[PDB]
Order: sequence, then structure tokens, then C-alpha cells
Amino acid sequence: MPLVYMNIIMAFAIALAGLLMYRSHLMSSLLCLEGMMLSLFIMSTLIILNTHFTLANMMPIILLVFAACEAALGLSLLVMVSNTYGTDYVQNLNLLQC
Amino acid sequence: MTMYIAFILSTIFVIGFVGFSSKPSPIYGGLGLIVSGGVGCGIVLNFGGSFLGLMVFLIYLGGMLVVFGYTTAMATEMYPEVWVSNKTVFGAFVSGLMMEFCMVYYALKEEEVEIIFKFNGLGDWVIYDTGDSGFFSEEAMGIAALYSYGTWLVIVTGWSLLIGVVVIMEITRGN
Amino acid sequence: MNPIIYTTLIMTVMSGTMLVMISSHWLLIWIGFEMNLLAMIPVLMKNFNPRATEAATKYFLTQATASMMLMMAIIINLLYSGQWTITKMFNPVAMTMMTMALAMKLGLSPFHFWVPEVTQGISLQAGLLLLTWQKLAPLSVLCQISQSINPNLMLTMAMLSILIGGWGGLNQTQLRKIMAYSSIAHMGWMTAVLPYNTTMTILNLLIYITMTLAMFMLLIHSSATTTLSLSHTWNKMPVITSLMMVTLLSMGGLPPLSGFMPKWMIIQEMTKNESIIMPTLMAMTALLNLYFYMRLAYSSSLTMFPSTNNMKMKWQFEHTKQMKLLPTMIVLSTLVLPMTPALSSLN
Amino acid sequence: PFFDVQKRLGLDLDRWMTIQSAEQPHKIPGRCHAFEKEWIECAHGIGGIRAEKECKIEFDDFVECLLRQKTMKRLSAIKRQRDKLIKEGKYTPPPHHLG
Amino acid sequence: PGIVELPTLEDLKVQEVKVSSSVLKAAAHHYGAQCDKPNKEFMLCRWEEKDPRRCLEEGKLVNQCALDFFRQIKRHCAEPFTEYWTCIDYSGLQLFRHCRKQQAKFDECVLDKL
Amino acid sequence: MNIMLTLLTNVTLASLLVLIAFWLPMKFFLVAITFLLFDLEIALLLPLPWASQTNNLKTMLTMALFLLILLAASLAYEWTQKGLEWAE
Amino acid sequence: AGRIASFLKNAWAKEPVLVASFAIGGLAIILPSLSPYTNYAIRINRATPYNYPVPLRDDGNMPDVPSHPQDPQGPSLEWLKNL
Amino acid sequence: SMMKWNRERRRLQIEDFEARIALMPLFQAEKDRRVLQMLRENLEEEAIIMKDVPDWKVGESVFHTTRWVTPMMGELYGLRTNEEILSATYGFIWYT
Amino acid sequence: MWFEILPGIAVMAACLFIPGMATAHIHKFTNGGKEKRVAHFSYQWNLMERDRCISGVNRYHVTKGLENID
Amino acid sequence: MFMINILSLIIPILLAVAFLTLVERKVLGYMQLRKGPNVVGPYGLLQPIADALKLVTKEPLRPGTSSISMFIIAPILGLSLALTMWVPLPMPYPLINMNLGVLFMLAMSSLAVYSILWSGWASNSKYALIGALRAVAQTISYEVTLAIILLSVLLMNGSYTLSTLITTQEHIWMIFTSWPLAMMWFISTLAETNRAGPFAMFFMAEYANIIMMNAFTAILFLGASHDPHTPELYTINFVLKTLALTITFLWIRASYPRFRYDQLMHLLWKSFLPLTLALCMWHISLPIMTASIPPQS
Amino acid sequence: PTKETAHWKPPPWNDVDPPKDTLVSNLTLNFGPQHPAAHG
Ligand SMILES: CCCCCCCCCCCCCCCCCC(=O)OC[C@H](COP(=O)([O-])OCC[N+](C)(C)C)OC(=O)CCCCCCCCCCCCCCCCC
Ligand SMILES: CCCCCCCCCCCCCCCCCC(=O)OC[C@H](COP(=O)(O)OCCN)OC(=O)CCCCCCCCCCCCCCCCC
Repeated sequence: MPLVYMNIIMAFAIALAGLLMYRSHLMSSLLCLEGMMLSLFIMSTLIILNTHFTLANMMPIILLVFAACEAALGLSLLVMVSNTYGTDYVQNLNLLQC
Repeated sequence: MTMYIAFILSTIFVIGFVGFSSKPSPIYGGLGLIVSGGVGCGIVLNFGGSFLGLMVFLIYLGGMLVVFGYTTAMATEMYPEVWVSNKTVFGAFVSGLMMEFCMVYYALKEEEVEIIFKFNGLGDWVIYDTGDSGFFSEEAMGIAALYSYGTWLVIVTGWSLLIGVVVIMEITRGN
Repeated sequence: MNPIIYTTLIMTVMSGTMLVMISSHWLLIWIGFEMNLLAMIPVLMKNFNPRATEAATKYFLTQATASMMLMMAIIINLLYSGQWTITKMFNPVAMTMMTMALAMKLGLSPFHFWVPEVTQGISLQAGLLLLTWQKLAPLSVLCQISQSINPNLMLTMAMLSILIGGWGGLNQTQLRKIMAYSSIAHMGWMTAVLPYNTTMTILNLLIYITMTLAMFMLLIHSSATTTLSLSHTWNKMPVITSLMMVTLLSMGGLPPLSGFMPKWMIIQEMTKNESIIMPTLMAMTALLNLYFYMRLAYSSSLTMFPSTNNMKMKWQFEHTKQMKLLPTMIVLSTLVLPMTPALSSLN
Repeated sequence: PFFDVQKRLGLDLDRWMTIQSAEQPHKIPGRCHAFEKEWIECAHGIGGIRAEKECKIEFDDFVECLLRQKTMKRLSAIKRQRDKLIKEGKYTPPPHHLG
Repeated sequence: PGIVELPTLEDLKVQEVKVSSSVLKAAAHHYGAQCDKPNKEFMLCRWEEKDPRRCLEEGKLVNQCALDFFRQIKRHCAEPFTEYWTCIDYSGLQLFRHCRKQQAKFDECVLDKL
Repeated sequence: MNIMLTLLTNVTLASLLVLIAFWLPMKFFLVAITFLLFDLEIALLLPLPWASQTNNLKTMLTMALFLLILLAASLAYEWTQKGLEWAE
Repeated sequence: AGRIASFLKNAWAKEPVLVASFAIGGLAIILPSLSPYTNYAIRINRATPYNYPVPLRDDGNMPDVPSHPQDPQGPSLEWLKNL
Repeated sequence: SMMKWNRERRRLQIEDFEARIALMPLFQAEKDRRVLQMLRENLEEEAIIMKDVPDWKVGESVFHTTRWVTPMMGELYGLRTNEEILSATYGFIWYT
Repeated sequence: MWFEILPGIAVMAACLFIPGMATAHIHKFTNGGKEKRVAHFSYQWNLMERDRCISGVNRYHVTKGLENID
Repeated sequence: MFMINILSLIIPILLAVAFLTLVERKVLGYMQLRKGPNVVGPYGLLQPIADALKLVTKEPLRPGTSSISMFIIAPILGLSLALTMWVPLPMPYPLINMNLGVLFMLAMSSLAVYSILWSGWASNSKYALIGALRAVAQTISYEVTLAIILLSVLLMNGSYTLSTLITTQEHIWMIFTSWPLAMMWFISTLAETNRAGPFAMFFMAEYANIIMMNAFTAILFLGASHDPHTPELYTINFVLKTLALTITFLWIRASYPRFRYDQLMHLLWKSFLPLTLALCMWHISLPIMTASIPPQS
Repeated sequence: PTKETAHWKPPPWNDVDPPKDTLVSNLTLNFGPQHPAAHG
């Protein structure tokens, strides 16, 4: 298994850690989400193109059309959270303590 | 040397990933992954992914990366951040690059790094196959089957995206 | 929410769950999960209170993360086996990643953090949907990959779940939080028998699902969210609290109530698999669930609580909602133990 | 699937592309088509757990085709000894090696 | 787990056709119709025997028959062929569309002379 | 080779041209998301030119027309429930 | 009668763009169903060879398949040369 | 007018493709000899380079199968110079 | 009146003319008369590689014909 | 050798873009009872150079609030991506014969939004950010119309290869078959082109884009003929066509008032988009209905 | 109750947490006198 598979594997791993290491900004974490699935996108293309899985070439596109589609919700919950509190800070994401 | 060109594309891909995953300003984090978005297509392009590579630039890069920069241009936290403002992001920045560089050096030393998966650090050009592709581009003929063999995904994707529209307006409706 | 828009929104949520259970291609499974996530956040967003925005947010980030990690469990398995079917998974770390991700969708290990919090902010009826309908699709995948699952992984996860779910339930006073905490506890029973014969998991699923519809829907008719609010219900509805108490012991699982139906067969099965310390801890710590169950029972019907003068107003008027399908949920939740051999039909 | 409706309804929904060696557009063959055909036909109507013991060399052959790890190690060993030898003034490549 | 047996250079040293792509495509149609007897045999062997090492004899025979046809037309109107194929390469995609006139100047010889 | 060269010269010319120019002397958000959601659906619609050359064109006709129908339905839904009407 | 006439008159007076789009889209949705050339479209699309015409073994029982490529047997696409 | 012209291009495509499938038998035969002749040259070097290693029986079968498998393009040129591997791998993808 | 725009546009016209002009001729110069053989698919590429290998001068654009075989 | 062509594709354009400014002013001159620049050299021929030569000599006044990084990077990409736009143009034989040149053309056109967004965000001015906010919303809005229009017309070409476009038109200009889409595309390219210190480069970029987008329409609809033995005939025809389209860009830029923001989106979503959807539906059914689907090869 | 939870207020009875204070963004713009539309 060559380095092209590996390099992007840890690209996701640092992305997976990034989303799991909220600093102060959920927007920054949100931006980490689609980069994380891009690692999924590139791995999907790399394996499929390498093995000439002809019918499976559709799958990487439709991977985008849902991860990007849910990314609309990722902004949409964010775009609404920033209204009541006034910012995207996850520090205020504790009003539901109880 | 363009012997290891795909290595160069692969490594700068992740340093761009470490950039935004270090959690800088969202707008600066955005540009930190568009370069990673830019290089990722190069890896696919060098593998023969013309359409898939151009998809990253068109729907991924030129699409939803714009509205996230748009969203940050809406939010505009009382001070837009930067790599310089936070000192923790610099510590994570150097940590990620150094960790990648050492593992790369270990990978190019003995080619038998067993982290998670055992793997070979051999040349990227090696894994390629032989045999002509005829007159049909396998990357294009495969995705064209979405309307011939992808008779199910169009239904679910079309339904889901329409379902994407209703959920977006309904929750942004604000009661 | 426009009722027609609400109606179709649930229609897709079930459809996404249905897609998971009726497909063999791994990619189609991820669509079923993503589509379900795609159209349940608005269900939580029906009331639009800042508390709901809090809970609806918390759910998405965990569930979106789980789908992404699940998605590599697809590609890594593809990367190391060149397959797309749901079969005996062909890579160790890929199976570990999927199990680590599917569990987060349910919540057994500290992944359980979102389950109580999400339930609190969102409405009661939307809570019902979250605790009973979603928890089918992640279990649907597990029943098909159970043959390849690392046995020594969920068992720790299930033991952790039943322990933490029962442990925290003692300190909760908000009925939604107790309900979610108990769900985490019962979900530990779900996953513990999973590596073994999965027919008992389905029996536990069906028994628990019908058992929590009764618990929730009585709570809805009470229109109560706190223990004191449920305590006052003895005055207006003395019988409703009585059926609440009957569900409570079946909630706990004392025979002959059919809440002991799942636990009994789990012990019986897992004893056939030379596992005898494992059942003992489950039965032991399951008593912790019964503790706060009695506490809620003591406040509800077993004793009486100081009502309020304005409650005399509610005496004159009658409830309007027709508590659909509820009268048989309670019956199918308590006195079902004598008809036990029906589990053969499940497999 | 949990409740496999495809078998009862007799309609294909995902089986068309679930493997790389099924019917493909314009009969484009997958890279490891021959090995998948052998492995799949090795284990049909045999059992989910009998395949992991009986059809092993078929699966190992197919899994080697898709990664080619052992070949990659093989070629690495060839190249490692190649530049370990030529650097010491040993065997020199013939004219067709360099062109 | 075995030895990869492959043929030796003795059977591999076969006469090779030395022409450019435009030469092949210009006379491809006439070559395909006539020089077909070994082509079908070699092609059938490749799909059936599925072993590239097995069809070496057919592989050398089709080239030999192609050599026969190529020198056979050299006995004949090579100049009309020469002008035809030297105009085919001028096109980037090598289309016969811009060379129909020169094509007619080529086929009419082999039409009756062969 | 050729491609990497082409994306190299222009950026270098741009950089020198700024070197001689530097050293010598809700509703608005909502409409954007709707663009993204339509943007994703045009991605499914892009492979059409190769899709038109499949053998089973009848199935392709139904789905290609189907996707554009959902383009219309999504737009029509957003239009009739305000939506595409930008809040002024 | 009067209902559809007034409504269509109303639509074209206020929203000519909308009715034009619906008319074109509504038109395009039905021509393929009764199209007299779609049957040709599949025929020519199936008549374009991208892959090699793999020969089949000759043992008799198949006189339908020709021997030479110029032999009379086999499918003929004179329609393709004409339309 | 466009529909008439498009039909002609489809006819022109047919004529183009009919030229190709006539060229395939010779091309397949030529590339058939070249690929395994290059493979034999690889193993001729293999004997020389692996003379001293413990138990390298030159010509190992990678797979347990006896049927021929198309070689990976990696260990096909291999020993070849830098430019040969460059033109072979990213030749079509980069030529323009 | 307006005939003075023509000197304004003519410079751009000639300036816009050079790129297409320059590409047209140096392709002939580099590829010796024939255009650079376009390779939109694998077939045209390996057609070119066969031409380059058979040329002997390691140049695809050099074409050898009936004179090359005896 | 290849390096010469790359320069030969950039330098004359930059000279042409330089002389576009004189054209922009002066073709609007006699169209204004004006004369246009005539004092700076003969007929203002030195005005292109003069403006392009005095702007660089001015100091680059950047506000301290502006981040020097983004304030420089955003203009840099605004030209570089707009300079590779010219490359895959099928001027007789294009520079890079990309099999997917249409995607390459449109996708790089999708990154021109970043030059405006960052150069407006980095300015940190209330007027600047709303202007950048306005521009980014408008350009991405017309992006969906840009791609759908292309999909419809290109369907009759055969594939996204820009080199195939000349063969498709040949006898008949493709504007004849998609004139309802032609004006749809011409308005769309006007909106994207933002046309109804480190600045001369930006103006050059936004003016090179005008010529190319006009050239992209010229190769798309207003076709021509190409003789393999005399490509120069195609050169003159092509440059003349795109010159006229650039003149039209100037013609309407001095013939209309501005579009209000609400109407700017009202025209697209509620008028342009649904009509574009129907035309795309028309342009996919028709080739199937008439068995006139173009070959992919 | 413990020292950590000695201040956790019970949830609002209607589940509607107290709405945040004035968060309006009524921006003030100066359209001139440099703006050409301001007419000098
Ligand atoms: C069998 C046949 C099948 C196909 C038949 C198709 C139907 C017949 C043709 C349909 C109409 C033509 C296509 C649509 C065009 C109009 C779209 C539209 O929205 O119009 C109304 C729109 C808006 O009109 P409005 O403002 O009156 O409002 C219309 C209705 N609402 C309110 C809903 C929008 O018109 C415009 O947008 C006008 C142009 C504005 C931009 C300013 C620049 C104009 C420059 C014009 C001169 C240059 C032209 C260059 C042409 C190309 C040259 C290469
Ligand atoms: C497994 C072990 C047991 C588990 C369950 C234990 C349940 C009780 C445990 C204690 C509960 C808490 C303490 C008591 C709470 C009382 C709740 C309550 O609401 O009490 C008051 C209420 C008032 O009565 P009311 O609702 O007016 O109805 C009267 C009957 N019409 O009272 C009622 O509503 C009482 C309703 C009584 C209904 C009686 C129905 C009788 C039907 C007889 C059918 C006979 C058929 C015979 C056929 C013969 C031939 C085959």
C-alpha cells in the first residue's frame, strides 16, 4: 500500500482530531468537517480509479452531493445559533447544562 | 524530480490540512484548505481523474467553499482571528508538520512503517497498471452510467436534495 | 411547521431508516443514515426555542461526525478488500472504526454524552421519535456485521453503557433526562448480546421499543416534564399515574411484567456462551435503574403529592388528543411474559 | 440487508455495482476481474464462515491484486539491492536499461 | 509459489512492421477486409486462451501477413498511397474527411489491379 | 509538464506585476445556501453529454428529465413559500 | 373553456416568462414518448462499436454469422448510411 | 441543419472506429510481444541482481494461480531510466 | 466622426491576432508541418508512442511510410 | 520552444487589454457626442500605455487595518486565474487541448469570486465589505445559470472538449439552434464580468476577462470555419467576432441604468433560472427525439 | 445537590430560556458628501 493512500489517511486523521479538538469556534470546526470528508473524497477516487472499478466512479461524486448537502445544515444550525447568542462561540454552547 | 511528483502533491496536501485543522480564523482556515482543495485535484488528475478532479474545483472549491467564506463574512466575530493572534495554533502547526516530516523520513528510510496499516513508501508511479483505455474515458463513461445503471441513486439523491431544500428553509424560517 | 411539511419530513426519516434495512451496498447504507440526519433536525426545530437550537445543534455535530467516520469504515474496507456488500468485514481497523462510529450514533461509551442533552432541549414528542425510531437503523447494520465484530470491544462498550446509564439516572430530576439515561442503560443490554445470537437483540429491541412508547405517551398525556409536574398529575388524572407506575416496574423489569422479558433471555443466551460474570454485572447494575424508577413511582402514584388550587380548573375540561395506539402499547409492554416462545418467529 | 426486499421483489437496486466483476459499461473490465470471478465462484452456497477457511488462497490472490503489497515489497527489494550494488562498482545496467 | 514461465528471445525476435500511424489508418479498411485470416485467429486466441504467451505463433503470423499485404501494395500504386497518407497526418485527429479525393486516388488502383 | 508550466508563468507574471506596483514607488445568507443546494444538483446533471450516449437511452431520458423536474420543484417550492423572494 | 382561457390569458399577461418555460418544459416531456426517431436513436447508438468484435468459434450450427467482414451475412446498417 | 450534420458525424465516427478495430489485431500482437519481452529482460537482470541473496529462486510467482496475470506497470519498466518511467506513467495524462 | 475608433481597435485586433497566429505556426515548426497529434483518449496517445518508437529519431512528428519497409 | 508560446499567449493579450481601455473610452466617445482620448498620441494610441505606466508609479496606499497578506494575494489570483482562461481557447489549435476544457474554463471562472471576496474582506471597511458581500452573492447566483446554459448547448457538441466546438458548428452558426439560450448566456457573461497601487493589474484582469468571456461566447455560438491548411483565416474570423462582442459589452455599458439589488436576483431566480431549466430540458429531449446525438469521439 | 450543582438553575417551565437582550444591528451609513449620488 503506497504513500498516496497513507498521506491522505493521516490527512483525515489530523482532520478527525481537528473536529474533535474544538478551540473556540464551531465555524472553524465546521470548516474542519468538509476538509475531513475531502480526505474521504480523495481516498474514494484513488482506490476506485486505481482498480478501474468502472461502475463505482459515480460514488465519489454522490459522496460530495450529500456531505456538501449536510454542510448546508452545518451552516444553517450555525447561522441560527449565531443569532440568539451573537457569535459562533462554543463557549456559549452550554446553555443546556441541565 | 518529477519521479516523486505525486509525493510532492501528497505532502503539501496534508500541510494544508494541518493549517486549518490547527483552527485559525475561519476565513484564513478557509484559504488554508482551498490550497489543499487545489492540490487534491492534482493527485486525482495525475491518476487520470479529469472530471473528478475538476469536480473538486467546481462544486467543492468554487461551490460551497464560497458560502463558508460568505458565512464568515456574515458573522465577523468582534475581531477576525489570525494564526498570529493565537499561540496555541502555532504550537499545533509545528507539531503537525514535524510529525508528518519525521514519519515521511521514516517512510522513505525503510519503507515498512506499520502505523495503523503496514505500508510501502515506494514510488507513487509503481501502483499504476498497463493496458489501453480504448476510445472511452473510464472516468467519464463510469459516471455517465448514473443515468443508465445509477437508476437508484438519482432517485434517492434527487429526493434527498429536495429534502435538503425544505429542511434549510424550515429551520431558517425562525418559527 | 406546516402539517403537510411535517408529514413528509417524518416520511423521509422513516425512508432513510428503511433504506438502511433494505440495502446490501455499503454506500446506500450511508445514504440512509445521512438522509435520516438530513430531515430530523427540523423535527427538533419545530418549536424553535434557544434550548432546542442548543440540543438540535449538539445532535448534528455528533451524528455528522459519526457518519464521516462510518464512511471511512466503508472505504478502508474497500481499500483492503475491494467489496461493497454488507458481509463479514475484511479489515480489523475498518471494523473497529465502524463499530466505534455506529456506537456513537446510538451512544454506549462516552459517546452517550449527547443523548441526554439532546433529549432535554427538544420537545417531548420529538424526543419520542429520537429515542425509539432512530435507534433502529444503527442496530440494523450491527445485526448484519455481528459475525465479524471484535467480541471484546462492544462488551466493554455495553458494560460501560449500562453502568453509566444506570449510574447517572439516580441524580436526574427532569423526566426527559431520566428517560434518555434509561435508554442508554437499556442500549447496553442491546449491544451486550450482539456478538452472540442476534435474535435476542431484536426481541430486546421490539420489547423495549413498545415499552418506551407507553412510557413516553403517558408522559405526553400528563404534559409533564419535571418530577413535581408529574407528581401533581395524581389529582387530575389518578389512573394515568397508575398506568405510569405499571410501566415503571416493566421499565425496571420485574417479573411477571414483560420488562424482564429481554433481560431473562439475554442472561440465558449469554450463559450458553460460557459468560457468567458478564450477565451477573448486568443484572446487578440493572437494579440501579429500578432505584430512580421507584423514586419516580413514589412521587407519581405510590404516594400522593401537594397539588395546586388552580388544578381544580383542569377537572372541568377533558383531554382532546386521542392518544393514538397507546391503549395497546401498555398492554404489550407489561403482561407479555407468558407468551415467550414467540421469539422463534423473530429469527 | 436486514429485510432483503430485493430477493422477494426480484428487482436490482444496488447489486449492479456492488462488485467490480459484474456487468460494466461497454464491458470495461475491472483491474482484478479475473480474481474476483474466481473468488466469488469459489464461495457460493458454501457459508459465510466456510469461505474464510476454504476460499483463502483465492481471496489472498484477489487481495494481493488490489493492493499488490507483496509485489511492492518485491520490487522494493529489487531496487534496494540494485542501488546497493551499482554504488559499489558492481554490475552495470545493460544499454537497454538506460535506453 | 511457482515460477513465472515466459517465452525466450528466440521466438520473440520477429520481423516488425515499420510504418507510421497514418500509414496504418490510411489503408486500415482495405487491410482489415483482406488481411483478416490470421487476425481473427490471433484475436480469438487472445480471448479464448487468455494467455499472452500462448498465442505467440499467431502474433507473429498476423504481422507476417500484414508485411505481405504492405509489400503487395508496394508492387502497385504506392505513389497514390504516398500522397494519400502524407495528407492524413496533416490532420490533428487524422480524419479521412479532409482526404476523400486522395482516398479515391488510392482505392481505384487496388479496386481493379487487386 | 505543459500544464504545470502554464499555471506557473501567469502567477509569476502576476507576482512581478505587483512587485512593480508595490516596491517601485439571514436573507442574504439564505439565498446563498439555495445557490449551494442547486449547485449540488447541477453536479449530478453535468455528466449528461456522455450519459446521452448510453445504450438504454429510455432509462436515461426518465432520470435526466427527473432531475430537472426536481430542479423545478425545489425552485417552485422555494418561490411559492416566499423563499426565492428576497427579504427586502 | 372559459376557465382555462381566462387563466392562460391571465398568465401570459402578467408572467409571460413563466408560461413560456412551462410550455417548453411541458412540451419536451412528451415528444420522446411518441417520438418517431428515438427508435433510430438507440439503433445508431447500438451501432457504434467501441470494443473489438470478438470472433466466435466456427463449428457449424451458426450460418447466420458471416465468415468474412464483407460477407453478406450478419446485421446490415444501410439505414444508418441513409438517414 | 444540425440534425443532418450530427448524423454525418456519427457516420464519420463509424468510419473512424472501423479503421481502429481493423488495426487492433496488429497492435495487440505488437504490444503482446513487447510487454513480455520487456518482462524477460527484467528477469534476465533479476538473476544477476539476486545472485547472492539467500533463497531468491529467480522468477517467483507472485500469486498462487498458474493462469497468466497482467503485470503491474510498476515492475514492468522498473530498471528503466527516469525519462522512460516518466513518459510511461504520466505520458498521456500530461501530453497536450 | 467615428473612423478614429479603428486605430483604437486595430491594435487590439492585431494584439488579439498574435496568440492564435503564434500557436498555429510554432506547432507546425515543432511538429514539422502536421499539427501536434491530439490525444483525447488512450488510443491516440499509444498511437503516438508507437510512432515515436518506430521513428528511431525518438520523435513522433517524423513519419516513415512505405519506404521504411523493404 | 513551449515557453515562447506561453509568452506569445500572454504578452499580446496584455497589450490588447492595455489598448482595450482606450477602446472602452473612445467607442463610447462618438457614442456620447464626445471624441474620446485624442491628445495622448495619435488618436489616443498612447493612452493605453500612459494609464498603464502612471498607475504603477503611484504609491500603494494600503490601510493599516487591511492585512497585507490578503490585500496582495486576492489581486494576485484575480489575474492569474484570469490569465489561464485564455489558454484552452480553441484559437485554431488551442494551447492545452484539455478533453474537459469547458469544465476547466468554467471552474476557474468560479474562483474569480475569491479575488473580490478577500480584497473586500481584508479592507475592513463598512463600504468595502458590503460591496464585496454584494459582489460575491451576485456572481455565485449567476454561476448556476452559467453552468446550466453550457450543459444545454454543449449537449449538441458531443463532449466538453473545446476543440470539438469548431467541428460541431461548421456549416451553421450554433446561435441559430440555441438563440433563446444565446441571449441567456450573453446576459450571464455580462453579470459575471462585473460589467453592465496594485490596481492596474486588477483592471487589466477584469478587462482581460471581458475579452475572453466575449471570446468564449464567440467560439460557443458565433462559430466559424477552419481550414487545416490555412488556420490564419480562422484566426481573423475569431478575433473579429470576439472584438464585436467586446464592443457590445461597451455598447450596453453606455446604454442602460444600473440594476437594483432585489431585481438583480429577481431577474435570475424567478425569470432566468426556470426558463433556463425548460430550455435545458428542451435541449436534451430534442437530440434524442431526432436521433441527432453527437459522437463522443 | 452538591457544591458544583449548588447554582444550576432549574430549566424554565415552558422550556423557552430567557430571550437574549437587544442584539439588533441597525447599521448607520453616511451616503456622502463625497458620494456622487449625494450631489456634492
Ligand atoms: C420549438 C421551439 C422551442 C423553444 C422555444 C422557446 C420559447 C421562445 C423564446 C423565449 C424567449 C427568449 C428567451 C428568453 C430571453 C428573455 C429572458 C427573460 O427573463 O426576459 C425577461 C427579462 C426581464 O424582463 P422584465 O423586467 O420586463 O420582467 C419580466 C418578468 N419578471 C418580472 C418575472 C422578471 O428581460 C431582461 O432581463 C432584459 C435584459 C436585461 C439585461 C440588460 C442587457 C440587455 C442586452 C440586450 C441586447 C443584447 C442582446 C444580445 C443577444 C445575444 C447575442 C449573441
Ligand atoms: C401485576 C401486579 C399488579 C400490577 C398493577 C397494579 C395497579 C395498582 C397499583 C397501585 C397504584 C397506585 C395506587 C392507586 C392508584 C389509583 C388510581 C386511580 O385512578 O384510582 C382512582 C380511580 C377512580 O375510578 P374511576 O376512574 O372513576 O373508574 C371507576 C370504574 N369505572 O380508580 C380507577 O380508575 C379504577 C378502575 C377500575 C376498573 C375496573 C374494571 C373491572 C373489569 C372487570 C371485568 C370482569 C369480566 C368478567 C368476565 C367473566 C366471564 C369470563
